[PDB]
Amino acid sequence: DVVMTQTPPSLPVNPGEPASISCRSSQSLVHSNGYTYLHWYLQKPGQSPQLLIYKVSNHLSGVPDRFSGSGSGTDFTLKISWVEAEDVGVYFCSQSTHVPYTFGGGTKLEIKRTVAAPSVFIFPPSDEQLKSGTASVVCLLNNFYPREAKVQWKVDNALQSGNSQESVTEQDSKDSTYSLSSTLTLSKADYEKHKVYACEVTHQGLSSPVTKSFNRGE
Amino acid sequence: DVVMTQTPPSLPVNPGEPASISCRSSQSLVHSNGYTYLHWYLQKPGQSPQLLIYKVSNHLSGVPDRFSGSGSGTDFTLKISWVEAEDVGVYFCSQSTHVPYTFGGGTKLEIKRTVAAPSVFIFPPSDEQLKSGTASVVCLLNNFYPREAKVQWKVDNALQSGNSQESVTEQDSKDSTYSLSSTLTLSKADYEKHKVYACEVTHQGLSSPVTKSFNR
Amino acid sequence: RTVMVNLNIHNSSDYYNRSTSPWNLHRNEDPERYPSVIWEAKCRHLGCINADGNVDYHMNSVPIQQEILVLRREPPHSFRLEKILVSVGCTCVTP
Amino acid sequence: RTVMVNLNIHNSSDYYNRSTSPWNLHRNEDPERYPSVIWEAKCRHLGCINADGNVDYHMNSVPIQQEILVLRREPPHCPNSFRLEKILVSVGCTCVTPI
Amino acid sequence: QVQLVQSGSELKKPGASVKVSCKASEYIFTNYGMNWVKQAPGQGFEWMGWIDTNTGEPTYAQGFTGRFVFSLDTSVSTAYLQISSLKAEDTATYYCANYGWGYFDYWGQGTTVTVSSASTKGPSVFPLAPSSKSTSGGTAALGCLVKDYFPEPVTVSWNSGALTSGVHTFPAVLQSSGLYSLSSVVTVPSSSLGTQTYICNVNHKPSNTKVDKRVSA
Amino acid sequence: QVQLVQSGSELKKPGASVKVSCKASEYIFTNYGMNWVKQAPGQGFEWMGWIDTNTGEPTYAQGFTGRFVFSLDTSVSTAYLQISSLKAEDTATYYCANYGWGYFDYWGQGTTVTVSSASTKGPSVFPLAPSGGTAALGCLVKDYFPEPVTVSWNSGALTSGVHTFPAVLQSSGLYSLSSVVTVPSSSLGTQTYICNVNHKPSNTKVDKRVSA
Repeated sequence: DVVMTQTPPSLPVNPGEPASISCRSSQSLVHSNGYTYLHWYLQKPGQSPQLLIYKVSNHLSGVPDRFSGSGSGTDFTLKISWVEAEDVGVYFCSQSTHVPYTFGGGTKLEIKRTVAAPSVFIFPPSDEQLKSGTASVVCLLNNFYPREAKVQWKVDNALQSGNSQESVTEQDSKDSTYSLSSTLTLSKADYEKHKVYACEVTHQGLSSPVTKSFNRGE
Repeated sequence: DVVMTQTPPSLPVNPGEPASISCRSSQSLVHSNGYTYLHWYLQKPGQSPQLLIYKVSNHLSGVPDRFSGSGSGTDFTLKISWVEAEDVGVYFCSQSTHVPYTFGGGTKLEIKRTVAAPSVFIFPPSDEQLKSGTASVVCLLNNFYPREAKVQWKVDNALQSGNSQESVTEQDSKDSTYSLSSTLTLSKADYEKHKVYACEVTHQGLSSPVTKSFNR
Repeated sequence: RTVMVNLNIHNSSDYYNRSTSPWNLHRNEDPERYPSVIWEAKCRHLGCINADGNVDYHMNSVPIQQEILVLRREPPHSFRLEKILVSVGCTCVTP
Repeated sequence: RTVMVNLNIHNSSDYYNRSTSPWNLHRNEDPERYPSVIWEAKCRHLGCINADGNVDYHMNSVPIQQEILVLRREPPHCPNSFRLEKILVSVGCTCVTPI
Repeated sequence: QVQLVQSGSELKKPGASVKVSCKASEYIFTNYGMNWVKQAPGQGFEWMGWIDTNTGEPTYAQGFTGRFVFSLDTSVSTAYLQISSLKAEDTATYYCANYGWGYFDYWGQGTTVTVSSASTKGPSVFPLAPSSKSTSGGTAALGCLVKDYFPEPVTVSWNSGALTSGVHTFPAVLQSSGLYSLSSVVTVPSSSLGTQTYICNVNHKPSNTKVDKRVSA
Repeated sequence: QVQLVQSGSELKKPGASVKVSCKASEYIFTNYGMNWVKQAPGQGFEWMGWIDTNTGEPTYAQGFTGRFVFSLDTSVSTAYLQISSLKAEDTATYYCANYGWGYFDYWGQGTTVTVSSASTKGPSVFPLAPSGGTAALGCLVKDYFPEPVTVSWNSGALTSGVHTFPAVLQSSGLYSLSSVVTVPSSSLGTQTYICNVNHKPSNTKVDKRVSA
């Protein structure tokens, strides 16, 4: 299989500024018939993928000229000469010169914003949930930019591994921020065996990591 | 060869009256593919031949329905209904089911007209031509119908043969009439050797043959 | 089901006689088809010619067939693209 | 020269491996042509297999080639538009005597 | 103008079969046919292969030679994908896309196949009670843990839709249990934690469960 | 609306060769190419055969296997009929006709090939002078080769009642025709009638006035 190295994986763009996405192939996409079957597609949030450029630079009627395709052999670029807020989504290339047909990893076009540090909250488990033999500690990172953030859980100072899961919201329609929750799931038995639960957050908006912590039963 | 027996050879038609032409094949024109490649073509006076009907009854985008093709196997017929003046020409069939492709002898469509007798005129040879040593006596039959007409030359009451030729015009586009010129060609001597030159015409419109003549 | 097509097309040997599986060309003419004449092939013998030039009923002449695209004149009441299987020649095979 | 064509083109053999003149099938793929993939025959040997099952080189594998009709997207910018073209293609190989 | 509409979401036990449909609005003339693409969660498009819309011939790709059948019912302009002996690695979103003349032009919206041995369970809803150390006049956080439900989805709302501003409802995560868990949180003025009642309205249609839990300071 | 425009009239001596042309206004897509038809004088159409406008391959009817070559130059959309060892039987009008999908669709105007030992001779013009009612007068054009001769009256201002006859080939192997006009008798006294004969093959131009 011909591998498509598409870059970058995430592309934050101030609205009205340009965007350039690259797809490099592990070998020439020049067909023996002389053409190059390198195509660009976009999947806008909640929508079916759509074609923008085919055979390197060909636009389908309705694709504005702001979307431009360029390249030869193994190096290819999609330029968006100005980005509107509705251009957000995953751009990805396809080569179909070679079988099997393959696909770039994708580039997620998002809206750039000023760095915002998360406000961080820790939630101990409810009395209700404890009567059930299960204990879940939630850590919330609210309204932060950019998305890159690390949450580490510590129980009586012991770094925790494998007992945590987390999801992130899609970029907010109003303030262009991400939010994140991590859950530490422990057995009522293991939870009562320790006192100190701490959530440590690392984001570029913070000069140092912030820790939010609690003592069981307070 | 597949023979195409087309009839009649000539077809005079009163304008607004119908015309019917028939084509006969010496064997079926049914191709193995199921179709019948029998077509009708018209050559209008002084023009390239043109297609009217193909595959027995199929029409060209311009041909009006007044032109109809019918038939099967070895028997076929083209019918022209409201014969106009634009219709004058030679209609002919082609079969191309079989190789070689073959063609009917043709039917000449002419306009029918009330019989009109010919106006007969006789021309003696010019003094100019006589000096040359040959002598030509021309008889004209102008505006007559039908076409069939007979001119008999008679020097000194003596009939003639092999020495005269005749040509006939095409039907006039206006009066639907023919015209004919007969040329009696003699020797300057044989000419001045006789007095009486007469041109006698027999036509359907003549109660009796009419004769024009001169002396000297 | 219709498509626009420019009908301006963009572009011998005696194998039939010299083959261990020789063959003859039968004329297929359809005045309503492009191609009008297709020369199909029929394996002359059920078996193949050996080294000496005699026939071996263990080796067998079989026809090489291929689907080809053809145009047929659309009846008055222009053309239609269709596929026909045709024999282009015979080869010699063993069971 | 642009006519309209209606499309009615909507709808195994080991001879290649059992022939005295056997062949292998090569993929002729032109994403701009209909048909897109034409499997062409490449004669495996310059000669032909003998009864003993060896290649007798005083006989010749030759390819039976037929000229076929194909559609190619044209102009390439326009879809639902095509041009008719003739291509030569190998369909299989037979065994022949030389001279 | 050409639109490819795929079938709806599918939930299945390991060992079962799914047949996904892809109906096109019009007839398409392609030198190829309908192609199928698989996307597992947080994963690339992987090409499964294609079926000639003219011959019916299916071409499958290395990944997908076994339990996958492409087929056509040309009478309805529809294409079908069938997967048999469904394993978990088959949990993914499958897309139908038309390839013709060198490229994909039109794509379906995708169909999601979820393979699970789990059984319908309504969620336990627990309060994420707001910190007693909330800053005076500053901002406080409170929410709902919606835990141990199957399958997706749940809706969450606050004070019956009268609290929309400040709310984050997070994507659900699948626990090793095979059951899902999610969180809904609201950032509210700390001054209000005493004068305003906060109730999360969670609904799990699959289980006809509706729970209205109150989060108390 | 395609038009097949054939070449032009040809005069040739026995033993010679002629190549006739048939150029098309535009390209014709056909399963079968152009066909050729011979029409001897006073006789019917006889099919000579055809050439594939796709392969260039000709096919000759049993009549026409020896001295007959069909050829084609697609560049200028033209087809060609060549005849060698021209004989008398070959004197005829030859027509080009496109054939496709089982029939002939378009025909050329035809080309007349005349085979003759004869030579060019300018024509002699004599008055066919006249003498109530209607009168006739004319011009006898005699001893000319080859065709054609154009006759006009009062320099083309008298077309009404003119009959110019097809010509006759006299044993001399030369041609003679007559042109007559019908005029009112009372007229001869005033109107002056002059026939205009032209034989460009001989650059001969004669204006003869017919006097009572």
